[PDB]
Amino acid sequence: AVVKCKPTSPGRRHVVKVVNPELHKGKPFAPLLEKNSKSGGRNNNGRITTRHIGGGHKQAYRIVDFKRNKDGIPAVVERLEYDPNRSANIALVLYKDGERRYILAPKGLKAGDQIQSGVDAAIKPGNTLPMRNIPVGSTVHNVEMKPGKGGQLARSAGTYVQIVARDGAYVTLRLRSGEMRKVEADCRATLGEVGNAEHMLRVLGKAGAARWRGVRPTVRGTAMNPVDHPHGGGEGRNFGKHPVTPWGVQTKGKKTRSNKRTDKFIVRRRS
Amino acid sequence: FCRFTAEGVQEIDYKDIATLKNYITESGKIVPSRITGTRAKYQRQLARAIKRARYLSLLPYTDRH
Amino acid sequence: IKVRENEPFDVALRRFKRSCEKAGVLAEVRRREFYEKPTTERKRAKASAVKRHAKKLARENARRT
Amino acid sequence: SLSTEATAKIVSEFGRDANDTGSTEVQVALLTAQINHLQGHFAEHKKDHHSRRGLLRMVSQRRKLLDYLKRKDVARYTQLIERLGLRR
Amino acid sequence: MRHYEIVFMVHPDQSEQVPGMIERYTAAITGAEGKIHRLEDWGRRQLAYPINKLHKAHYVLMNVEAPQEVIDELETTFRFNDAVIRSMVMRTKHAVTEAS
Amino acid sequence: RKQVSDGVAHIHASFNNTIVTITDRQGNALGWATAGGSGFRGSRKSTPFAAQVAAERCADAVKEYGIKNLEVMVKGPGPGRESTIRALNAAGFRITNITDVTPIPHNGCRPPKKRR
RNA sequence: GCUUGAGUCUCGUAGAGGGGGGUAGAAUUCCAGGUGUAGCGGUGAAAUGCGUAGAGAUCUGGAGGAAUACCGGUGGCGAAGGCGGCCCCCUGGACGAAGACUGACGCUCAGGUGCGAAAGCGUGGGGAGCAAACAGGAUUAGAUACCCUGGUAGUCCACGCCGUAAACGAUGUCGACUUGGAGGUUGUGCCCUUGAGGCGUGGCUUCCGGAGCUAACGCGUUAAGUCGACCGCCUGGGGAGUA
RNA sequence: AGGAGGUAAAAAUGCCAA
Repeated sequence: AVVKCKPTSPGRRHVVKVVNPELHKGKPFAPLLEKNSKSGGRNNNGRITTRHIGGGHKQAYRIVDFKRNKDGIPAVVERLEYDPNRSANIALVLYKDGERRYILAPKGLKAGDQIQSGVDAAIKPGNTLPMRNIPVGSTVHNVEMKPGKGGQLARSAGTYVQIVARDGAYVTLRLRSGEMRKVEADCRATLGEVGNAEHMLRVLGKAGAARWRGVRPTVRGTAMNPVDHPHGGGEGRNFGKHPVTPWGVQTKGKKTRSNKRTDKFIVRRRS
Repeated sequence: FCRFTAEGVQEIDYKDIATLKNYITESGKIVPSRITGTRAKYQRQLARAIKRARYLSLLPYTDRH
Repeated sequence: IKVRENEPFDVALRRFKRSCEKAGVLAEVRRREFYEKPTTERKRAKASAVKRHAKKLARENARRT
Repeated sequence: SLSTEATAKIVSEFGRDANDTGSTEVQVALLTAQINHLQGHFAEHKKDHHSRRGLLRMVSQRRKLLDYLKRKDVARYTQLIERLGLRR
Repeated sequence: MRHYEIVFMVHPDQSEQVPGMIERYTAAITGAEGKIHRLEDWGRRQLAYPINKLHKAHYVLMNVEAPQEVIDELETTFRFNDAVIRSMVMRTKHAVTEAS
Repeated sequence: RKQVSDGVAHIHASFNNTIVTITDRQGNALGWATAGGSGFRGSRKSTPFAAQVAAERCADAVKEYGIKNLEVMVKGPGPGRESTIRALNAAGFRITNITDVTPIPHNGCRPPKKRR
């Protein structure tokens, strides 16, 4: 659950952390691990592309499953494991033949809960099916756009997607942004919503707690010099420049959606 | 004066609408007890049987369907 | 609501409006609810109906008309 | 509910016979059978303050009987609470 | 156990396939040792208001007794069945067979 | 100008104004008239006589379609309730039936606290 | 010791008692369109507003929230606050009949602990309608008001807090006793069910009224009658339920 | 005996003591 800490020291005052007893407290399951090179936001040319990134603490990539290709095979949740790559928490699952795999956790998932996927599976959170066997109005998560690509929608902590309507060969989904989108009706989706819903409630508390998440100090633009930013300069905190990006493009309301390839599928713009 | 199953014992049923349509009106509402002369026990028991029978579309709500 | 008076009616014959509600009811629901005056305006109206009964069998007044 | 099946085992286990549904020791064992039973009911709700008052009567009904029995029959008073595991 | 007075309307196109469903439910309860007392089929009758704009449907009456586990899974079989529309379950009120 | 036999009249007698509309059997509005467009403004717009002369301005402009028999739908109490039907029992229209579609709710969507 | 006070057990009845999870229709608003044509809306009158970019009226379809017409009644329930579509699950309390049991186990209660409308406050959702603030139009001597058009918080949900109301039958709780009458509601017995019955016996409730009491008005077997047991509080008005 | 619908634009103040 979500706990608060007592102000013994400044920096320990405003900290609130989630703590979870059912999280597995040991080593991660070794053969499902690769390394991941932290970049500092730089790319192959070696320049900073995305700013305010770099440092913190080493991590290890856990290969989670997204495709959920095991069909007609029941499986058993071993244990809920912490994952530093996601914002959710994952679960080591044991398929009946012996395979071990990582899936995202549905919120109603205890260790030992028996799931199944494919088309024969029943409506029970933890199962995945193609979305025409899923009844209209359900709550699914980890749903893919292309039929078999993976899963890209509603897979952060405590998110979900309501199935709006089944329009024959397609299906309408309302995303978490408030956007209604068409997806092909033969896409897989995992029932129920993602666990770790108290990720929203977490407040770090001190500046160094941001640092070991891997972020770097954002400098606000109006303090830099005029050669460094479109704002900035003056004699005592001036402004008056219609707030922009550091590359002189209007922010605070300026739409940058220019795709023209997915307007076949966007029913309603979010609001 | 003209009461009902208080001595004609019933457990008022929501399936037999032939007796239920007497105590509805032509517009589809439940008639007061003060006009039908039914007892207060067997009029609450029947208005329960109307809202049940409204759920199974055995009797309409008003007409506007 | 619905009236036909089937073939040779020639004129409105619309008793059906005050027969159920539809004139008197939405000149009640059209405004302020009060949540309290429905208890209050039921108090005096029920008080008047017992005063209406108070003079019914107490008609034994002479006045020599 | 504390069904007619459920209570009939309790009155046999404690009473002078099955017809002895009135004794102090029978009533306390009836209350602790029900006070423990609603502990499962008053976990998930925790905000049903209405029916919680009926439990607090069952608690206070039990408390007044033990203070009567302790004033009366001390040998059975220290028999019951170790037959039930109560009183602090 | 406890009696239950079940009705459920079904889609009129699936009245061609309705009696195989009724044997799944009646073996679910009798396999769980609960008995049945009615099996009244009201049939394809005309509705009074258009549920889902659909007119006339088929009505089933059960009046069965069962333990409370069997009805909860029974509701889910009524929940996820787009052949079935607008089901209903009522409480004990000891039952016998009459009332066509 | 497409001729039709059976039409439907919708009468909306609101408190401030009454607006009549004659449609077809399938809800396509043939023509309409109102008591604001009939010259009367405000107070005189709130009159059963203004309601009767409103359907007389709708008695024509349905003559391109030539409706002989028509249904009547009424909604809203108004002053125009039992007046516009008399604007057609003289105007030569076989009134098949009269229904009423006043939208009585079932206690939703709380009304205003209107004038003290 | 005893049973009449309290309590238990058996069979049942009635209920907006509570908590949780579903579910249905009417309606408003909105969204997409079809038809269609100049107003609509509002008011004491008007204007602001909306509408020829096609409104309003009408029809089909879809989304969303909130509330549950009729039944419904000085009807029922709860300690009070309060509680109203329907269904399930968990669950409190009251009441009735004939028996059985325990044996005064009772009443009241400072401090203490618990519940406690609405509005506020905190976090996270939700947002149809409604509407503090706020804006515009009128009104007016002025109108930072009523009225009109809008409209955010808020009302809704989950969880914490606040702890106050004309939180009022302005009436503390328990028990005993003392004329009646007309009803409501819910049991139950007997008799001819012989038909909307006949006579009882219980619980709860409304109105009238006698003795009595009261400053009067009025209370009047549910007392504000006649007494008993405890508790709370009052001591001229203001200043002040304030420092 | 029972019962339904309809019915106001704003409009202030009057010295101190007897």
